[PDB]
Amino acid sequence: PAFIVNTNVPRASVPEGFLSELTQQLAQATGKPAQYIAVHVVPDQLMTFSGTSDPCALCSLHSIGKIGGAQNRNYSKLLCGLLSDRLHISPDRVYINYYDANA
Amino acid sequence: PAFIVNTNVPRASVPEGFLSELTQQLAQATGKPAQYIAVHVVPDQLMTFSGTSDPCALCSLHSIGKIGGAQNRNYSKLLCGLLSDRLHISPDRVYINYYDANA
Amino acid sequence: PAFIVNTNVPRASVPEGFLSELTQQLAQATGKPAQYIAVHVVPDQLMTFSGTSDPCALCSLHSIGKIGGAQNRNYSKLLCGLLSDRLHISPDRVYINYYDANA
Repeated sequence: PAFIVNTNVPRASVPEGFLSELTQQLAQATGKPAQYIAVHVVPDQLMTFSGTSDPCALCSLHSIGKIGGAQNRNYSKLLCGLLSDRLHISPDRVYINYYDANA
Repeated sequence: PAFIVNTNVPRASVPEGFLSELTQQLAQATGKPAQYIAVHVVPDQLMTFSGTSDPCALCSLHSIGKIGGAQNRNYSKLLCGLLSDRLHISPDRVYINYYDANA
Repeated sequence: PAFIVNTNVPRASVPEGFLSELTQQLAQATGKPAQYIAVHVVPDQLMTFSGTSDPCALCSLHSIGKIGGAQNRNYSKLLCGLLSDRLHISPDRVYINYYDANA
């Protein structure tokens, strides 16, 4: 699958090893080997979310299958927590859309 | 909903207050409170449109519902006009795709 | 149609004339006049692909029709080869998704 993150936090607030960590995390969460994963992080964006430009993140995960409700819940929790902790965004400001990359 | 704008106009040609204005506009147009809106503007892009790299904009609006034909018309008019006026792009060079964010 | 390319190769590794070339290529491949084509190239991205941050490219082609299997094959070959040659990415590191822009 492919995980895209669009964020208004500065490029310098992104830790060394963040793309590697996130990559390993998705590999754990999805049960897919790192070989089937792509991560794309885009910092320094001009964005408003729920009315303000406080730190936020619009993300999307694209898979070649339909994710189930339990997976959605488990992915969002894991992914929002990772993003809020490492990039310091309030959990309620990280939004994730799931797309059936082949549907 | 979420409105994404990809444009080749420079970051400095984007006015102070543009994200706030656009945000308020979408809130008016859609009847949704600013709380349910996200705007993402990406300037300085390398893009050609109808063959040239004259100023242009590729945008997409993502909603959790199907937009009707009258809404599409009303959204495009309002949104293209706002973008052409504030960012100085010819109206025929602003393209908007509508996605049913949950379909 | 619209062809989007997200790549981790530097902006300076992108040749003068690349957007014009790619544009003409899509016009040839699809049988559509340059007027119906848009190209968007985004370099300098933070991305991992199959586990590493070696040069790669995540792309998507959006059309107002369903592409057939022969077209997919023909588009991928042409497009991956163009991208690998001009931007120096290993062919197995260029991924292209096809979307029915109006479906």
